[PDB]
Amino acid sequence: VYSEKELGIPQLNTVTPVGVTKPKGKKKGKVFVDDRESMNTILAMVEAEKQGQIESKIMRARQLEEIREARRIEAEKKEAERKALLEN
Amino acid sequence: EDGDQLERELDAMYEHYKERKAEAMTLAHQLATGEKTKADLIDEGYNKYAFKQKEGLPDWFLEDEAKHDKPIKPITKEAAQAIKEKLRAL
Amino acid sequence: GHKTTRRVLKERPSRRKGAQSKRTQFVRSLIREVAGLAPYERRVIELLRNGKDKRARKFSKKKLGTFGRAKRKCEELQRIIAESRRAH
Amino acid sequence: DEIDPVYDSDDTDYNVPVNTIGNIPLSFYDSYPHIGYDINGKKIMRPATGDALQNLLDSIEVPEGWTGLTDPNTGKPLNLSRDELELIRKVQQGLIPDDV
Amino acid sequence: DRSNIIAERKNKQRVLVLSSRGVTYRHRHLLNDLASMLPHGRKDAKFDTKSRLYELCELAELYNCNNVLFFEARKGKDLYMWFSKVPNGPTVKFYAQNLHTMEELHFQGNCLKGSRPILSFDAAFEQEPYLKVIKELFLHTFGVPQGHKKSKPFIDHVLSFSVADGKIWVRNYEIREVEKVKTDINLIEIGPRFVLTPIIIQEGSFGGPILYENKRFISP
Amino acid sequence: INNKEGLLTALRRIQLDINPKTTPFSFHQSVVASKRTEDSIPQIEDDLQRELAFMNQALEAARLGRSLLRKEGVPFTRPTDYFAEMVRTDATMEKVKQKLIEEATAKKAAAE
Amino acid sequence: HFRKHWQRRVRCHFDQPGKKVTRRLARRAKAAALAPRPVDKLRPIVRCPTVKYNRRTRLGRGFTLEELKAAGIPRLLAPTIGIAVDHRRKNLSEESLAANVQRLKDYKARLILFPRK
Amino acid sequence: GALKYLEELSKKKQSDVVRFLLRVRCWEYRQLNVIHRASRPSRPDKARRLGYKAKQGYVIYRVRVRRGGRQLKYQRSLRATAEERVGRRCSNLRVLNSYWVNQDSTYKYYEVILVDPNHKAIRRDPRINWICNPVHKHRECRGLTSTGKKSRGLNKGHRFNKTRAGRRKTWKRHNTLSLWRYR
RNA sequence: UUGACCUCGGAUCAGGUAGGAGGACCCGCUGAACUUAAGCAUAUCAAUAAGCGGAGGAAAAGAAACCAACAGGGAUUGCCCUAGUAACGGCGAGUGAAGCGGCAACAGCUCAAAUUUGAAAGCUGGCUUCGGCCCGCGUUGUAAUUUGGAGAGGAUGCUUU
RNA sequence: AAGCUCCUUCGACGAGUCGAGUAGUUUGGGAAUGCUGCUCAAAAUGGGAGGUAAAUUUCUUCUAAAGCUAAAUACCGGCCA
Repeated sequence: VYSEKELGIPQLNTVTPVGVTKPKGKKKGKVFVDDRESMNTILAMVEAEKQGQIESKIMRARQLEEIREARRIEAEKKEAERKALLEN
Repeated sequence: EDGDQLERELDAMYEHYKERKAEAMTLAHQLATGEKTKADLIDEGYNKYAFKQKEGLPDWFLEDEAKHDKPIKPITKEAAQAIKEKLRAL
Repeated sequence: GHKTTRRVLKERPSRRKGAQSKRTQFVRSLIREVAGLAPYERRVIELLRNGKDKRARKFSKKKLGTFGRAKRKCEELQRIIAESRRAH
Repeated sequence: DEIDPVYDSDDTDYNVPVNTIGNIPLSFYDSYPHIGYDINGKKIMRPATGDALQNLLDSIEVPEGWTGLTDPNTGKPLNLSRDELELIRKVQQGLIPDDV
Repeated sequence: DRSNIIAERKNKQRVLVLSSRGVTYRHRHLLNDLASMLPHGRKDAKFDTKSRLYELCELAELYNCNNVLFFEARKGKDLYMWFSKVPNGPTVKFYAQNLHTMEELHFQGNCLKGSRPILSFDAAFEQEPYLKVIKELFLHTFGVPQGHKKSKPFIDHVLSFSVADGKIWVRNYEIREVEKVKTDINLIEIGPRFVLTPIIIQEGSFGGPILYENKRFISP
Repeated sequence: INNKEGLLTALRRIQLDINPKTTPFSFHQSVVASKRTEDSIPQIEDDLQRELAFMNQALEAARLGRSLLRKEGVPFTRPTDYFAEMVRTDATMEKVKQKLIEEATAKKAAAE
Repeated sequence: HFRKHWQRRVRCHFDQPGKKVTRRLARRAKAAALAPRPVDKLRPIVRCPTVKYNRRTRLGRGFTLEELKAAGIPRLLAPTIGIAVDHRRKNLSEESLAANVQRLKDYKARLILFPRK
Repeated sequence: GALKYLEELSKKKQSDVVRFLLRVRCWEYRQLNVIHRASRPSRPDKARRLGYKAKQGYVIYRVRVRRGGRQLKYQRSLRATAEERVGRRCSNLRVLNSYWVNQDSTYKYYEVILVDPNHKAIRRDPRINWICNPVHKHRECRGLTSTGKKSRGLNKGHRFNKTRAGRRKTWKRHNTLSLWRYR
């Protein structure tokens, strides 16, 4: 029993995509979510994990819908910032 | 002649004796999910018990045939969950 | 290998140990016409009469399990259709 | 004659979904606003959000076509049509395999 | 229009993958791998060897398939592959020798089931004539038509063909994007590794005149 | 027996026109390597060099097709937002993960 | 290869001379029954199938119908005079047919047949 | 010829008339007991080819047996089970043979041909005195009937290397350690 | 009213049959675990031990839907060899045949599928002066002929009881 | 009554059984090694098993779903020696 991070196990292209992967040991990129909307998205996912099991289908659906709205607002703000950068 | 009286007696005796004494949801799931289509449904509906007389036959014999004409089709836990949720009342 | 003169052997009576006699052909066809058709045979008959030869072949293969058996059964059903047309 | 490579009306793949998503369980895309990608590569939104009153009414009296299955194409649950329900009833009873 | 290709000019191509009555489990696994990889194809098994090749042709006509991939197992030990352009197209026989299927845990590669591959053809497939024919048939077989909507849209795997001695070698790799250091490709093997010795090329659908005979084939 | 003329006429009957002038890479989706790769493989038996030569040829074809796909604008990068069916099972992915973890644990445990 | 109970499944050969003398007494008893007749029936000369033993020949099961007819011995009467008959075998070669015909002719020339009752 | 026509009917047993007859007879068999006596067979052609004779001492018994799994499958066939039940029912008779006669969604139906060994017509008939001999006691119990041979794999070829001469006997022969005097 | 045919039952009617025992060897069903792999889970132990049913002096198997690629062999069975080969396998532990060849012994047959149709020629029982009289079975098929390296039917001329 | 020879005459050969899909069990044996259970369900120039790259499934060898049968073989049991 040893930590997978220490173990040099390469990522594998399962159903969950690997996407683009950083070269090993050289300058992992930094992405900021300093935006309040991104804060709210990740915080809402954290609170979803905190709540966990719920006995109401309606409550589960509304939780999912709220955090989906979180991603939607984050994506809209990212698109607006991309448009602003293209203008500049 | 017509046998109506004797059939009446047989049915009355059968009623007196009676007084004295998942598959559908699986098929619905297979139709809903892109697994089996209409042509496949009729193809599977052409079974060994197809063209079973059911209207002009006596009730007791029809009940016996209904007891012993059940084909065993595979079932799924999803279908079991669906039927449990359907049968769950208020 | 070795050079030996081959002989001509007598025809074994075990050849054709199935059926090819006209009497058995008569009996088989008469039993066909007295007994009728199975549900799937009648389904394929309807398909062939409507003209869906491909659909009939596929259904026969699905019911039988072998391409050769499907082709053969389509053949008997086709001559039955032709004979019924001639009889009418 | 040269074979024209066309789906027939009886083919298994005669109608295939636009979602392009395979046999994956629906546990994925629950948190994502879209359902998969199309041929061109554009994601497919959820159709709409169900009303609380409508959901409560459905739970109290599930519709005739209710199956408890989420549509692979759209976020709304998949519901069987009246013709499909009649087909299932005919298959279950065995009284008429083919009409007319 | 139900040819199920949404494209400007359609590449109507279809593959019927057929197996024989005595195929080994390794060969069935290979059949499953190519069936997963080929999304315009139909799987079918247990063709009687006592039947006829033009009977395979009516089978392909029944399935409306313009290409057929036939797996003939001899001795239950040796694979024979037939690539045929169904209606009146020339057919190629190869012998498959060395077999490695996707289910082995030493590949460490995975891709989309049906996504379009990068067809990586060797140069001999570009100079040599019977290799011209093999390249054309292989392109038509693994062509994965343009607007065919039973395919996923993002390219992530490479199907590479390469002859070394006189034998076609097939490789399947996954493209992995890693950003460049102040993004390029690493290929990681996925699956079917099967070694091909060409044997014959006939002009007809499954018969017809013989045009190439590989006069270096030593049979098991 | 090698009837080159007949091979050419049969390929003429078969041929689907493949011209970069006329037909897009999005259609034909084929890359022809300039090298024969039999020079790249010195000896057939040497598995490492054979795999490296196939790696090189496949990589060159992949880069060429990638450049053509940018030239055409067709999407090429499968996003992290996407989940779809794999050609092999997530169970197989879990098993290969287990094997890799076991090998690594054995190695650094031997070091320990 | 002693994973199992060879202790319970070991069987010895201390009765070898006993079985030998029993077999000798059995063939002597057969001779006493068929006192003037030979103990074993005449058998044809056949060839070993496999390539490793082609050049060698051995004894068969019984003579072929064509060989019997050529030698002039009836099918129904040959077993009564002690000739094994095999209906399954076929000649397929004039060499083997002639060899078996010569063997049967030698048997006829060396055989004395008694006149029924 | 009538037996040939009956054989053709049994070949096309899924036809309309045969399906109707098996339906009616299945209802009758369900109404009767699990085991019952037939003086005359339901399929005379099949009985005749299996060996039934129009003699005093030959009887048919019709038996219904539960079908389905025992996921452990019961290695003895339902035919063998029916024959064994017939043996315990009438231990006096000898099981000549058996043949499937009908089937249902719960029961499968067999007819067994049985021979009386103590009747002197059977003793006299030299084609049946073999089953009159005492070696054939409870052939159904020892697996000596057709179903027994089929389940024991008593066939020739490389496909039946392990069972052509008896599974347990072959195992013993292969696992005996033979030691000669002069080793 | 009467008499059949079919089916289902009763009789302390007449004649027989099945238990149980034994189980060394034999034919089936069912079926473990310890152990080994210096841990253990697949595997092994083992298609074994226990349990259940069924015979004989032997049982079983047995006259190819076989072996084979031969210049062919020719029911089954047992020994030697094939051979620790092929083949399979946490490819570790390990498992593990068969053809051929030398032998011992050697034996082949009965049916269903045919119309005796110019003659049910077949068989059970009880009644006997024991020689031949009935009753019943049976045509929804008992005798004779025939069983596919065959045969039938005529003609034909030899040879056997 | 029987064996033959000849022929301008005939020559019937075993079905929920093969086979396909599938679960269990078993084997050295996914051409599923054999078997059992479930669904479907055959053919008559037929069917089975093999040979073969040789150019199309050519060629070889047998007839499954009825049955009998002594001898060579095992034997801690029975009657003895």
